[PDB]
Amino acid sequence: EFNILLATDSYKVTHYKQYPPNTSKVYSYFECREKKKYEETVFYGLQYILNKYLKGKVVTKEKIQEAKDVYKEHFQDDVFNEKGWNYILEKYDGHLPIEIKAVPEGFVIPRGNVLFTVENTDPECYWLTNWIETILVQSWYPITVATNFREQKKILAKYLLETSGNLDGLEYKLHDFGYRGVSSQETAGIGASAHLVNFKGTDTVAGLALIKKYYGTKDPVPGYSVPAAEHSTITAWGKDHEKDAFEHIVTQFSSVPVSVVSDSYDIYNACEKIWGEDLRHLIVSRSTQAPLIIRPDSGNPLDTVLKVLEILGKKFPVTENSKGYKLLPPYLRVIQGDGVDINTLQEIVEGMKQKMWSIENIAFGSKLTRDLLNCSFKCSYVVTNGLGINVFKDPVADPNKRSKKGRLSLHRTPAGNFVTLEEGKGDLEEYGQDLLHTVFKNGKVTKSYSFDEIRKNAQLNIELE
Amino acid sequence: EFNILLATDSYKVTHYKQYPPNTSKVYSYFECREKKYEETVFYGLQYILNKYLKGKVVTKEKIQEAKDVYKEHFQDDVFNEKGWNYILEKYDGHLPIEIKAVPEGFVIPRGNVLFTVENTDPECYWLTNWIETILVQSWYPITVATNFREQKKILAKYLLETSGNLDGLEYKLHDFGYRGVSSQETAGIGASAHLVNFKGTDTVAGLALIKKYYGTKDPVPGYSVPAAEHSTITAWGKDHEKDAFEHIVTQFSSVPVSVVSDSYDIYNACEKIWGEDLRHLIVSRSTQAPLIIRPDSGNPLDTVLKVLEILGKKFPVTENSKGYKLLPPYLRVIQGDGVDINTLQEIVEGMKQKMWSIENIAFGSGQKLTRDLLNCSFKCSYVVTNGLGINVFKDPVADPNKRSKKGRLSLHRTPAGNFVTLEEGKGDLEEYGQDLLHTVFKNGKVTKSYSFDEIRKNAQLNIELE
Ligand SMILES: O=C(NCc1ccc(S(=O)(=O)c2cccc(C(F)(F)F)c2)cc1)c1cnc2n[nH]cc2c1
Ligand SMILES: O=C(NCc1ccc(S(=O)(=O)c2cccc(C(F)(F)F)c2)cc1)c1cnc2n[nH]cc2c1
Repeated sequence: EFNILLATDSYKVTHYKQYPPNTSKVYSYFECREKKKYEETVFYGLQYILNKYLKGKVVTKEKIQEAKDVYKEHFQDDVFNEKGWNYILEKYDGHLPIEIKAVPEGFVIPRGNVLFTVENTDPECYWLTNWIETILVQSWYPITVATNFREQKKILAKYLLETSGNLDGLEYKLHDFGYRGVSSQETAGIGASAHLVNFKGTDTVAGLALIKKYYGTKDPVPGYSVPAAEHSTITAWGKDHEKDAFEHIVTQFSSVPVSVVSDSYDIYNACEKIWGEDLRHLIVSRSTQAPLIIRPDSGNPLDTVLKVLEILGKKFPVTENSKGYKLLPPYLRVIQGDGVDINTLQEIVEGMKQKMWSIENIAFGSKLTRDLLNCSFKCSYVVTNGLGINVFKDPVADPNKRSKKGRLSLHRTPAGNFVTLEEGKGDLEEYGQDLLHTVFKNGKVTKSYSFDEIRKNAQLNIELE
Repeated sequence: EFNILLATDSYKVTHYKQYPPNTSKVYSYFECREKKYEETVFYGLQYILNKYLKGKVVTKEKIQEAKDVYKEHFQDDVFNEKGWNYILEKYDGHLPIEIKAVPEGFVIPRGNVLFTVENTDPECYWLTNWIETILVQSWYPITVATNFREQKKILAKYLLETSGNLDGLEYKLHDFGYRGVSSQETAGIGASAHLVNFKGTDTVAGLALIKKYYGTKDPVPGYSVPAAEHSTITAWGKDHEKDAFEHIVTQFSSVPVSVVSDSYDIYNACEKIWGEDLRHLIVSRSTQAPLIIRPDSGNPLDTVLKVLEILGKKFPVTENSKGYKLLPPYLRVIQGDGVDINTLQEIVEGMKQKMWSIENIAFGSGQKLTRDLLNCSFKCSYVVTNGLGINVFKDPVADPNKRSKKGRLSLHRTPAGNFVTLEEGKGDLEEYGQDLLHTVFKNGKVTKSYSFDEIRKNAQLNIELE
């Protein structure tokens, strides 16, 4: 079973002995620190952490003893605030005396703004605020995944709109292929849920169950897939029988969309001779609701996509849409799922546009770090001897690492943007309502968002228009 | 509860229908495909076998669950309910799969077979690649273990050159990465991979994982000591940094303590606060209880060098037998900002050039490694259809680097004592001695395992082996 007493950075076990004596409050905040482009971030994923790890009776006698035993060996010393944890157990039935206030999930907020704050609700637990920094800071991952996919969606939207005149199918243009490529089963679920804030096509099944458990959708599921081959289902037929594999597979899935990886031996031969001649009669007969989706999976991503389109355009009837761009027949599409990151995605759609190919023709299949958006948790306010003091770091050699001072609040500006007020200036009430809401207090999740609301919050402007 | 029927890439749910008719065997393998990082540490499969693959992993409820989910996910009935029911009924939900692997901790050159997977029942030909997704995640502990071993080689080289020995090497790179990984589970797995190489960690999650899945003779595989963070310094107020420092070193007067010193001005903190105002509290400390000063901002190399020069002028420095400068034993430095394998190299070389021993410094690790770094990859190499075995492979025209191995594979020692992978069942010709892979999983049971102590021994540096 998960033990919150064992879910912090080791050194934090020793911090209760280091704060100023007579400190009754430690108040901390999380931001995606501005850096002297990723100018706005999607706040997403805190609700998962709150429910899975922070809520309810998270302290027990057994958990305290377990931690005591582990830390004794780990530190070769008895340092461990057994009394402090006992107090939470006895006084609060093992519920964390913490209040967390956060911007609503799905909100798109410029860099350098307070996203959530954390403080102890009982003076005895001044040490607890930063104990849980480690676990809360891992919110950097769903925030950065949600943000990065939103930025990729902006690129796709721009090019789809320009080449087609509309945004039809946009939410299925970037399919999550990343399950095998992440570091763990837990990460797979979290990352997939963040992808699904932006898109609806996924092969990372783990994301569905996480969304259902922690967030919820009106629809039975938040994400979808369709049949497709992998190299093993093609190569198993033998090198001389690729055509036989293709035929079997498209015939098995004759009435649903089917994607078929076509580069096992020679992608260009597969497109021109196998799909484009030998099996063409099985493709042109397919429904608009059940296209063949050809998947190249190797070579230079841009060069290969363009050459594949060029080949298919000469073997199948191409039309020109009202924007002047070339469009494959509705029973035939292409998906590129090799080497697609935000930079290469841009390169491909731009390259397609230059060659007069509509983005309607293509879909894509998809490391990020905590430093990308400078996700950071810092103490900004403490009360010592009954006096509040505004605290901060400001390293001489790096002004980019300066932190905010005092009690914080987030507000709409008169022009409708965002501003973070420091030093308790929100109390002056010159800027309307604080946009941070209490989401956790004393062991209870106090405000929750559905996955539907989060998706709405995270919409692109071009979608709103 | 984890459900293996829901732990694969969605498209794999449809593959049972796509293999050639009458296929009785699918056989696949994992390698770190050949294209720095010429040898990889094989580590982490044992966790996956025990946590996810062994025992009764199929139940009626899990089958119904997957059926319901996939019906909505695919907007159609495509899920192989019958195939999973067969495993439930015939094998009491244990997977009819055999896995053979190189021993955990082994250091093996790129492009060798590391593990193989095949079905042991003809009805379950589709099962081999169902579990590709789960098994391929072994890329992460392999890559973490490998990258940290490569960092250890750099540290060993420079520590040996500047001090004449390797004392303290296993405490020279401390894991600071708990907050910077993607999940609690990843934290435990990644920390365990770090601990294959080192013994100092702040990622507590790693200890319990090692204890549960691997085991050590010692109570714990990794250690830490007290240290400050910016909040425990800055909480005292901007004008009271000295008061914070004094309190902390006094609270931890008889154990090692690390104090971050860059909250406002690292150079002033070192020269005036530590080096003058509080010097009397430092020079009185035991060799077993040093102050470890931690800069945490600025150019990592430039900052380390300036911090050492400052301390060198305020504290008595000696010259060791190799001619390098050494701080007194009650005083050390740790650099935990911006340290990846490249910057680690730049710092130790920069120190060497300025005649500072590597004894003076430790590093904190806390750059993202991906599955592409070592080209970790799982591919089908052999199938049996209509009773005939066939050697299979991909070989994409535009990328020869993605060509996969053919046929049944085995791992062997060459006459010179190196590794070679034999393809096309050639291992059976008995010209290269015994297959070095061991069966580690068969029919729902883990059949061979390794303690964490043995894994560490397997992963040792040559320089450590002397
Ligand atoms: O092909 C794969 N999965 C199936 C798949 C995914 C995505 C598409 S798609 O063309 O985006 C598409 C088409 C129609 C409906 C949907 C829908 F509405 F359902 F989203 C998605 C079609 C098929 C695949 C391929 N390679 C992989 N490597 N690692 C994981 C992988 C997964
Ligand atoms: O200082 C931190 N943790 C405590 C710590 C770690 C490492 C050292 S060390 O100097 O390598 C050292 C010294 C003596 C014994 C050990 C031993 F034998 F115990 F390993 C380690 C001393 C203290 C720390 C600092 N910043 C962090 N950011 N994110 C996580 C962080 C952890």
